[PDB]
Amino acid sequence: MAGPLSGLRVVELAGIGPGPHAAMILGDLGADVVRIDRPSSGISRDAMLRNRRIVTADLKSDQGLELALKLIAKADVLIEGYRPGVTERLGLGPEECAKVNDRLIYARMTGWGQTGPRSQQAGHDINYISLNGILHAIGRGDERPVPPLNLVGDFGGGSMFLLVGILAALWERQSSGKGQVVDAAMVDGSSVLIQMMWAMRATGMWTDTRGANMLDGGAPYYDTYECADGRYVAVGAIEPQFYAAMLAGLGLDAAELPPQNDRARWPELRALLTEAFASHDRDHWGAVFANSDACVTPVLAFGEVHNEPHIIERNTFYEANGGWQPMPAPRFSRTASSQPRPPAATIDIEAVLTDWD
Amino acid sequence: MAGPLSGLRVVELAGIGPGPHAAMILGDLGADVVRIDRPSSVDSRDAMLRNRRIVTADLKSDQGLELALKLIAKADVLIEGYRPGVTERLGLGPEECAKVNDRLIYARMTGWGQTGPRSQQAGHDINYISLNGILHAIGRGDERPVPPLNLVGDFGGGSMFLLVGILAALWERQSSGKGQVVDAAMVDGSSVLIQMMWAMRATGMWTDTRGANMLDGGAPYYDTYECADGRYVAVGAIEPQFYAAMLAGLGLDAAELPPQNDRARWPELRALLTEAFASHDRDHWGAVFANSDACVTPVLAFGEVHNEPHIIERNTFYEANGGWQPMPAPRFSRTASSQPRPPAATIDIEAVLTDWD
Ligand SMILES: CCCCCCCCCC(=O)SCCNC(=O)CCNC(=O)[C@H](O)C(C)(C)COP(=O)(O)OP(=O)(O)OC[C@H]1O[C@@H](n2cnc3c(N)ncnc32)[C@H](O)[C@@H]1OP(=O)(O)O
Ligand SMILES: CCCCCCCCCC(=O)SCCNC(=O)CCNC(=O)[C@H](O)C(C)(C)COP(=O)(O)OP(=O)(O)OC[C@H]1O[C@@H](n2cnc3c(N)ncnc32)[C@H](O)[C@@H]1OP(=O)(O)O
Repeated sequence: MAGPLSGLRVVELAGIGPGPHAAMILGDLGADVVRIDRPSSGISRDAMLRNRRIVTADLKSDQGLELALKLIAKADVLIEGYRPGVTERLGLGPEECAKVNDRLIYARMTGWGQTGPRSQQAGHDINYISLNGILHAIGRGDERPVPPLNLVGDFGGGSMFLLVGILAALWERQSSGKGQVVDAAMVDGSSVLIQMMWAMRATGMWTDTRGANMLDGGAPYYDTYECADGRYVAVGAIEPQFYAAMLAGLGLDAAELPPQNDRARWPELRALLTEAFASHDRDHWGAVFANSDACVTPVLAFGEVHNEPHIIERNTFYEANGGWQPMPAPRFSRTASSQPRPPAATIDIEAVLTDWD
Repeated sequence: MAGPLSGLRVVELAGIGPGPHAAMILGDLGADVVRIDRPSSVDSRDAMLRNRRIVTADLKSDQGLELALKLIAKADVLIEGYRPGVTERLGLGPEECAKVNDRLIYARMTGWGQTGPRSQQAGHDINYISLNGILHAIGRGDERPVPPLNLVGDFGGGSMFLLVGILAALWERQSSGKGQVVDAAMVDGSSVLIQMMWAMRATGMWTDTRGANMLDGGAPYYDTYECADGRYVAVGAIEPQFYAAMLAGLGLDAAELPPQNDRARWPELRALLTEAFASHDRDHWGAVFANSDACVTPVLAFGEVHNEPHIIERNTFYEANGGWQPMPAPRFSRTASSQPRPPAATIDIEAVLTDWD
């Protein structure tokens, strides 16, 4: 198994959203990932289950439980993404696991956390980010907030903090001999993910008004613009020098414009930039600003990404199954990840135990 | 120093965006983090620079270069986020560091990658997520894409993958006795962050049309709703049992609505939910649905977060310098993080070498 995490052993209790994602990235980086699902559920067609061995096991039977504790005893990391109390009642809780393996990294992935008034409340991404200020800050000012898919609570503020916790605990274990419990709550991870805004708010550089900020779409130089063909470019020319280069490429004389950061005149600046970008198509601007520091890029739909030179040449994607999927990230000079293995048809939990003795 | 990364030594070549966020988190979890800025910037209110020692050094000079190469010699990790070729030309490239410390994790944080046609273009978050299909997918169907702040490219798809690569490489160094180069590019990280959508596209369960999918605001049961007071709730009632609980709380009989997943009749369903949510204020809905699985939560503004019971009790935030800031994530049972230390005055680079033996 290729990658920096070769020989890491991971048991994943099947859930949804962050847990599977974290487990995927471990697999991607060459960890040995065994996913316990329930027998009620051919080859699974969710490519988020790549780089896994899938076993079934009724964890409510005494046999399925025992079989599971046998895996966990042979493993470095356990991931679970159920409401609190769930693993405990299965007899798979942190304390039961410590009995069969005091070295285990016990990784708990929730939205709301392990305790507290909301800890038994069902939820999805959109809910975890509603409570901590994040969702309110996203979208245009004249409109209701828009969910940034499930990228911020589940993955960015969720799976990724679970991973940072699993791997920091493994480092700590190198010196202590011992495992421990990682409590990764989406409401917490996503708040750290957005620490920059909390910092900026303290220094009066961010307001709670939606659509009135440097990075939320309010700044005319950090937003998308519609082009003559109805497609879009993104402009991100925060630095004055990059901003100047953008104006020149648009054909606009800086002298006739309001200042870049005179916020009172932003509506006026935006009207001028809107008219300029609308006068040619997306691909024209892509060509004009190639090799430039103007921070102007075409906004590609998923279906066009495979045709973009910079994407093709770094192999950010590989072809699979129905189509393209992202190659592992990040990349390693010496112990390079390899292409993911497709979702690996159900194997028998005994076989795995033989393999791991 | 409290936390799982106690004893980890980190050298950070001062930059912007992901690199400082990654460095912040390492420090958050107990790492000993030393930040080399240029003296050209000598004065900090940026609470992203918490858990840090700051030092000055003209790396263009001979003395600067040598003092930096000494710190790097005595450290586990180097973080840099300059364009490719910068550290090489400065004499702090991977090869030069390898000659003074072959245990070093050499962590390279860019947007576009170390090579390829865009590898030298300036950019920010909005640029990196524009090329890989992400930005096009965010926002309402009848409007241009809206940036999800800088959450998806800088942090979730940037710093967080940097952290995972650093920590994965540290694990690997337990076997090999050798460091390596981590190449974290925001266009790759963010692509893995959205792997779900790439999977779902392959199986026909996600389209390239903005605002017409399950998780982008197109589903009436996964979206925000405006209330009587002009504030908002979030609805995330994906599973039919949670949807049913929401309907009951709204006072709508299932028998009068279209089916939850009859997409052709989503216009009607949205109209019905819209009218219902509009009939009371946010805080009313917050009360009705506390302790429910209805997946309905108030959309709070930053400024209101500190009064939410569940946030207070879990101490998701701490006070510092006229404003709240997030506590470290995730959480650790045995080697818990401590409250971050604020930015300090600059320290002498000699005194750091002295302290580090
Ligand atoms: C691909 C297209 C589909 C769309 C994807 C969905 C959207 C993306 C996800 C997000 O946006 S994050 C959303 C999920 N939130 C979390 O994961 C936070 C923590 N988890 C939860 O809050 C709950 O797991 C959740 C609300 C998601 C679902 O609640 P359930 O009540 O279905 O499950 P719960 O976690 O409470 O318990 C699972 C049950 O399965 C049982 N179980 C688990 N594995 C088993 C096994 N192998 N055999 C037998 N039983 C098993 C477990 O024993 C337990 O039984 P109990 O009835 O005794 O409590
Ligand atoms: C701080 C204000 C508020 C923050 C708002 C912005 C936050 C949002 C951030 C985002 O959305 S991600 C944006 C950043 N993108 C990246 O970080 C990807 C990789 N970095 C880059 O693409 C470039 O660094 C960047 C476009 C951000 C800036 O380009 P520059 O052309 O200013 O720097 P470049 O990387 O080429 O080189 C850095 C320079 O500093 C010099 N340098 C650095 N540390 C030095 C030192 N200590 N002493 C002397 N010289 C030093 C280095 O020599 C070199 O100068 P020279 O070309 O003149 O040699």
